[PDB]
Amino acid sequence: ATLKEVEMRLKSIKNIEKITKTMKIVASTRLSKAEKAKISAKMLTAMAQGYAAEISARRNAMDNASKNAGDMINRYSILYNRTRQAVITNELVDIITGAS
Amino acid sequence: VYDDLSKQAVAYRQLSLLLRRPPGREAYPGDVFYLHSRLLERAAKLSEKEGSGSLTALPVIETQGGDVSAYIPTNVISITDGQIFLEAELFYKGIRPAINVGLSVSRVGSAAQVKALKQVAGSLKLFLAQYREVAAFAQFGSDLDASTKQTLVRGERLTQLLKQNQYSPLATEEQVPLIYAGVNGHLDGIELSRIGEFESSFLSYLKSNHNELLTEIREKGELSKELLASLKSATESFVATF
Amino acid sequence: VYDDLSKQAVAYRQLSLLLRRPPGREAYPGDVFYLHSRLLERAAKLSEKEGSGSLTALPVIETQGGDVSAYIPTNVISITDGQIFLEAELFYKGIRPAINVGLSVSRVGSAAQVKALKQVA
Amino acid sequence: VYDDLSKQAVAYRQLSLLLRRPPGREAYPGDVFYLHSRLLERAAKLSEKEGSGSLTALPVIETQGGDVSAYIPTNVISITDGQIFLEAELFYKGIRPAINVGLSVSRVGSAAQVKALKQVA
Amino acid sequence: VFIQELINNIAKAHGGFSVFTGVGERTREGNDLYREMKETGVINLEGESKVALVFGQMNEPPGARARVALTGLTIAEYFRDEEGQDVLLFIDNIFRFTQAGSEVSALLGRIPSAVGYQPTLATDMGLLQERITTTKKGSVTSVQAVYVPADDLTDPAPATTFAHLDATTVLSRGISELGIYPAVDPLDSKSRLLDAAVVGQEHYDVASKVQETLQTYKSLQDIIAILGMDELSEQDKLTVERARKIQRFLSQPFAVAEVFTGIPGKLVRLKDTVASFKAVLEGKYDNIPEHAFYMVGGIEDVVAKAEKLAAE
Amino acid sequence: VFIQELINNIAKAHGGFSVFTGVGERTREGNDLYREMKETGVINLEGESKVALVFGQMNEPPGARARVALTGLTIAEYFRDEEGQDVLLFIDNIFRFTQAGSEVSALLGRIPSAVGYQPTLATDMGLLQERITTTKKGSVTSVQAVYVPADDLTDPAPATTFAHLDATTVLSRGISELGIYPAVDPLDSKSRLLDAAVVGQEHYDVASKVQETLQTYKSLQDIIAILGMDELSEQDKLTVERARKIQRFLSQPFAVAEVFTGIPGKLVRLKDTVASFKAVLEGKYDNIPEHAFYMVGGIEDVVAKAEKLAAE
Amino acid sequence: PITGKVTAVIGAIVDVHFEQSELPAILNALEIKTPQGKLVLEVAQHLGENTVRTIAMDGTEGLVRGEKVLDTGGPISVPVGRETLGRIINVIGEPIDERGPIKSKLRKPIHADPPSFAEQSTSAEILETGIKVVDLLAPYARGGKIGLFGGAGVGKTVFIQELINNIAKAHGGFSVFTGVGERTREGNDLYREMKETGVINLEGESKVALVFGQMNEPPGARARVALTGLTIAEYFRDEEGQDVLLFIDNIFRFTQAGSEVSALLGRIPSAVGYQPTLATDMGLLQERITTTKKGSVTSVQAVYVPADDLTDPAPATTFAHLDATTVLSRGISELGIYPAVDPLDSKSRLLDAAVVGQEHYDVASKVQETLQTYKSLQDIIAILGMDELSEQDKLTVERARKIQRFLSQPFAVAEVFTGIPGKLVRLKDTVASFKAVLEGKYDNIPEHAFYMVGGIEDVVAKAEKLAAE
Ligand SMILES: CCC[C@H](O)[C@@H](C)C(=O)NC/C=C\C[C@@H](C)[C@@H](O)[C@H](C)[C@@H]1C/C=C\C[C@H](C)[C@H](O)Cc2cc(OC)cc(O)c2C(=O)O1
Ligand SMILES: Nc1ncnc2c1ncn2[C@@H]1O[C@H](COP(=O)(O)OP(=O)(O)OP(=O)(O)O)[C@@H](O)[C@H]1O
Ligand SMILES: Nc1ncnc2c1ncn2[C@@H]1O[C@H](COP(=O)(O)OP(=O)(O)OP(=O)(O)O)[C@@H](O)[C@H]1O
Repeated sequence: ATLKEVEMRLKSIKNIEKITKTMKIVASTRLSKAEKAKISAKMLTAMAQGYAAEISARRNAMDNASKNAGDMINRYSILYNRTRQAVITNELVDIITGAS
Repeated sequence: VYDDLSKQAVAYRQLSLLLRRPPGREAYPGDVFYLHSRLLERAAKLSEKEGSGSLTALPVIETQGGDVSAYIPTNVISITDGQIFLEAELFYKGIRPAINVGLSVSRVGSAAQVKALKQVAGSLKLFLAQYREVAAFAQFGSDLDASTKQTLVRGERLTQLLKQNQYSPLATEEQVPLIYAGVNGHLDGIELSRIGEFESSFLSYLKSNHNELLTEIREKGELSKELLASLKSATESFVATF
Repeated sequence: VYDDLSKQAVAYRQLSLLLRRPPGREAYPGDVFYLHSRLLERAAKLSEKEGSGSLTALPVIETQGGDVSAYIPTNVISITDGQIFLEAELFYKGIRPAINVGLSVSRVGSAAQVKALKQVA
Repeated sequence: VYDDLSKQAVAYRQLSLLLRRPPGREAYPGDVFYLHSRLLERAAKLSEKEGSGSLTALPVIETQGGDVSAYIPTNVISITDGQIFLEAELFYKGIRPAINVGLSVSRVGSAAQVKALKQVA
Repeated sequence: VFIQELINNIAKAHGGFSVFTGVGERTREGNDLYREMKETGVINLEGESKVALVFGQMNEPPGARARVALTGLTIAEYFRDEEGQDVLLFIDNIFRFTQAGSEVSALLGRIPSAVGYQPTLATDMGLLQERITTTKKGSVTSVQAVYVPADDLTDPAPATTFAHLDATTVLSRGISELGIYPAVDPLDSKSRLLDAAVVGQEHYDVASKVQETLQTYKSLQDIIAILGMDELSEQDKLTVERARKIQRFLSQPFAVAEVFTGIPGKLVRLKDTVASFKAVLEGKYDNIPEHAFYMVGGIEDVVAKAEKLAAE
Repeated sequence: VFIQELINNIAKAHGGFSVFTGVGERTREGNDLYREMKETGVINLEGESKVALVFGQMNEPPGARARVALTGLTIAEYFRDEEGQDVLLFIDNIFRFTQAGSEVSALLGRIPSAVGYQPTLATDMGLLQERITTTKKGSVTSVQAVYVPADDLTDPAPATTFAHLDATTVLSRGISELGIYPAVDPLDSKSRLLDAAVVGQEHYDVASKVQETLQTYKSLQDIIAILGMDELSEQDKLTVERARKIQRFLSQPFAVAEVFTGIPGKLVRLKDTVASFKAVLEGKYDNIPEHAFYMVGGIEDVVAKAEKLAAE
Repeated sequence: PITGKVTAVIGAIVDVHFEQSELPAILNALEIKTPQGKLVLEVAQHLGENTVRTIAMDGTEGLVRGEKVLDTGGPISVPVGRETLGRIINVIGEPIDERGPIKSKLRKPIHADPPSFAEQSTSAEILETGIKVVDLLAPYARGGKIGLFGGAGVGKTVFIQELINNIAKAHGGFSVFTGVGERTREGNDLYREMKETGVINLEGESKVALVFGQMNEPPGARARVALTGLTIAEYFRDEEGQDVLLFIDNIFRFTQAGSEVSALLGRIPSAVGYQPTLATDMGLLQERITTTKKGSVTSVQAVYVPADDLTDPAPATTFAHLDATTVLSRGISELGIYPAVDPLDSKSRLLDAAVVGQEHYDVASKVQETLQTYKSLQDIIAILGMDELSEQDKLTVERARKIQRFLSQPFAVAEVFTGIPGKLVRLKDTVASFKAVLEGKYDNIPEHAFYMVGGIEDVVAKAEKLAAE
């Protein structure tokens, strides 16, 4: 991959990881609201449990997604560094071979 | 102002290659760092023994594709005391003059900042840093916490205050009342589109009605506690009218 | 038909290195463009005063991973009055000849299409 | 035990570039493989005609960022008869000697294992 | 195609002499231009002609391609200084002047620079490109096509050329593959004249709001890709829809494009353009489908096309 | 290990002679091959032998490692032309020939190509690789291992070799790290003979549907990595489950490598393979756990293993 | 004397012809009398035809061909001993503080061999720094190399000044500070700070000698200033028998200057532009820093990482030499914990029970486990709230915050602006204090009795005074 491709990919994964962490926080506030409704309803009790369950599942899924994105950001940071170094050295070898 | 040191480095590369000096990392000669450090270290502030004069330098660099890790950018970043980063993304979001406040940093000028401005900007930098962390909540602003909602309100009003028209620099007497109003939160109730009209209206209110306040800010260079009370009253009165 | 101009460009890169001429972009010699352009400009339609004859060229280029942005592909695209682009996804999906109808364009042959086929198409 | 062959490769890169030898991949000289293989081929087990003697070698390599795909690692992996890979994650989790059991393999020494260990493992 | 549209729109209305220099373009594109200019009466072999043609096409040796631009400049400069005229100079592939300099460079004996370009690249180009200026004796308006050798605008020839121009119109492959023609990238195409002192505040504000809308839509691309537009807020959904309308509305059929588009070419006045985009930014047409905005000659055409799709 | 499995399966079934050339590989691997050839009986020291061995291993100077392939090829060509025999020529690590060409070239003082390789890399490879053809006098099959430095398939020597080969098998480190041996990448490996006129329409259909399934899985794999499989559609979930079963089923225990796998070696007939994978594509076995597909010798073994797992 | 004419001048590279046919050895210093001062050339190559090639320690503007050069008969040689203390020296050993000549009895050549293998110390030893977080969690190696990490504003200069002060007080050994390609502004600010702190004392006794090479200096000077500083520290080790400190304000600038010198000589660049000699240049600098029979030189070195890429060849080559790492980081200062050492990212190779002893290793391990567990929960305990955890985990959190505050310390150099009297805390007292805190013996005392305090006896006294308050 060219350096700009892996840089843009890495930037996108960092953006996604922030997005999913915020969606996790928003899901936690919605989970507090859902817990309030669930207790107050304890068919309405069915939707209050189903809503609290959906909001909790979304919080859990967004936590998993943020952890996965963090690991992928680590992998792409390492590949970015290796591509940067390889590019610098290959261009400098090309300059030297042109100067010879 | 060296309005492009990259084109000097390119000219010196032309000279070096035509003089057949050995090329380096981007065919720039090995001493292109010595060239820019020999140029830039001449900017200095002298002691009273030497007449206390000073030379300030502002070098300019054109990062190709935003690559701050190109060779000449890396050298001049390492030689300079601080960096102001401008971005096309910010420019096209209408943040002009487009300064990336997250990356831009001044190692030394924070000791030189005008005291009246430093008193207000200390809050401003924290509110902006919080806004930059919470900004991703702006896409999903339903069911926010009140803290993140208030962080978006301040952050948006402050960002919309920091934009400025070309060739219209403001005196510090004109800058500190506006940032004071923004950071304290008098603009939190104002529609974000209006904030720009607020700037010219509030200055006009201060200049005609409170010219003694702006004069005292300019002459003393610092906001006394009396002056902070006076500025609070004037700001609240204007917002009540606004 | 030149069933690979890219292999000519490789042979000319080799010959240039043996002549100890320094490489340029993608390590091809700088005049690798001039090599193909002075070749392909020889395909022409002559005027009636010149006897109406014609030479038509179909250069072939191998892309790597479909990358039409690569140096030799974009060089030849900048010479050839258009291209037929053949897509691996269509070919391995069994749509053969696999001509991508979006990326293929003839810049001048629409004036030369058979009229009945233009009318129906 | 060659306690760092990576540092021998670095010293040979220095010597070759000061000789103005053309740099190759990662600016190592092209014969850096020949440097290590003509070394590591000297470790051998001889026949009973040759007196049954043997020389065993343990080369050692540092991988920057754990990249076993780097040039010198892949060169020496392609010379040796297996590798013991020590994982930094395990070592900092206090699993020491930190042998990664998946990525390590002995490609010829399984015939030389103690049979009692072969039975119980 | 963009240069030929500019020639059609301006070079016949310009009311002053013109020069066209082909520098390493196709000999066929020159023969087609000559036929067009001869039939549209810009060239009259039995009369007076208003354009001079200079060609050093890609069949020519690098020495010729490195010098034909100077011939074009010298004729345009004679019209500017000696006749005192207002002169319109077109150069097709001025990049080919720089590339030919690289082709000779190694044979001259120069050490190649960053990616094999001649060391003198910036000063050879600056010596050429500073002659094209307007002066107190007369004006030159100059339009130059710049090739980009792997679509990378960071290549030293494009990157150096950007410093020399009052207006830059970056065309991009991706936008053209979306079928948006003329494929101008609304961002990273820029002009010195986009000042409220020059265009007026209404134009400046409309163009600014357009660019903020398009940059917002470009920002949302990551979440629309991975999480889909259903994740957006109502204000973001509105902004994305309006951005996609604006993005198609910037497309336009040219007359030469009539061969490739099948649609008769249309000219849109500057006032009509500003009014149309202002009205679109006001949300006046948020109910109209996006395809009514594609390949149309202003907002009257948008409304007529929307009526045509509704009748269909 | 792949070459040694091919030698065991093919080389004694092949009717004519064989030649093995070891170029720049381990002297240990050569001694182990010579012992295995004597034990299997392809070499008889007191009888007739079917194989000739040529070695110039990685202990040899670059000149020897460069030329030894030409000695092996000259013996193979003599069997093809003079004897008229069908030959199969094995070349363990032909990249070591190319790399040796670079090493001597560095001492010759030529200006290098690419990452320091010699000029004449392409013509060097052509002159070696063109002699290996079959002719009207006799067939020559050849199987050539090609080391890929730093796993970089863009490296000039692999990229040069790909042009010359009728079939290419690409072995991926990532696939081998998943424990999928023999580590063949199912999508990057390709053959001239994968043609319905050659394999028959049933085989071509099964192979095409396998390839489309695995390409779909590869397209999902980063969405799956971020979000897990739960975000997929039911059609995607089914396609991914079947793609996982299919790629897991492409693993196979080789007889030469049972020391590393414990499972005894399997040969699977071509007809049995095509019937097995077509039956998998029909979804007939979608209820079977993926582990039953892993490392087994065809679908009857998948059913037997699934029964063993269900009883356990 | 041996003398020779200048024959070529090409930037910082000068060729000199010695028609006497007694050429100066490689690395010899030659000197030219310029109209102002003198210009020093270091010999880098012998070209043949009696011609040597040399790299210039100062600007070459104004040189003429046929200009006259003297061979000084050895490498660059610099004044050594007590006279260096409190004075600023350039690469060639001239004073640049304008306080006149150094008038030392000795000059020593900056190029010298490392101690022989028989001379090396056979076992590692701890240099007690007097800094609790260092002496406990990343003990400094006596005669070792220590890397110092972090941005600006983390307090590096006050930490370095406290290291100078503490080693002068506890061990009697002097310090040398060498600034390599430093900003002349920051070198001036450092000299002013060092006079305010009083580690430099122009009328009295100074505890540190200063060496500076500026970004405006040619690359040969910036490459050699580290060897000048090292040679002064070596003289204090070899002939005063001290345990000396050597500070290197950036070792990356040393690498970069060596790369520029190599490029100007016309050597083919290597892994990513650095000189092919990168590893041997670093090894020749670093492994002179060692313990011997007479004493030790311990070195603290500031490791800039060119792109945060710890895998970059200049970091990767430097890291091979470091015996310990101290990370200063912004976050620890944001909690108000000065000296803002990161207690978990700082590490030492010498934190092993054989070198430290089992008691120290156990205390440090328990501290590291406690802080790492507290940091791991700290997000989820904020999500759930402090009561939403096991009472055992809540107790470990109480310990973790109490220990984390206890790692703050009052520096005596800080006292000029912080006002609180600085305290130097011995290693044994640090180990005992943290053992007692880990034993829970002070679980009742409030955590603010542990802030900015000099050991557990002082924690008790502060708790008593604050309770009386
Ligand atoms: C530094 C370079 C690294 C380089 O990338 C690597 C290829 C290399 O250089 N050397 C390792 C080469 C062989 C070692 C294998 C024989 C075997 O020892 C291990 C454990 C592998 C590890 C892989 C997956 C585990 C999984 C549970 C599997 O399913 C386990 C497994 C089960 C099985 O059933 C009989 C058969 C198998 O072969 C495997 C298997 O492959 O595991
Ligand atoms: N405005 C347009 N409308 C419709 N089609 C267009 C337009 N511009 C370009 N095209 C399509 O793109 C093709 C190439 O256009 P054109 O010859 O102007 O490109 P170019 O940038 O000059 O290319 P080259 O580098 O080959 O000279 C045209 O034949 C037409 O198919
Ligand atoms: N089909 C297979 N079954 C079992 N194990 C295998 C298989 N293929 C490879 N391996 C294992 O992977 C490694 C393969 O080593 P091998 O000598 O075949 O590799 P290579 O590609 O020839 O390497 P080199 O570059 O060192 O010449 C050994 O550990 C072998 O145990």
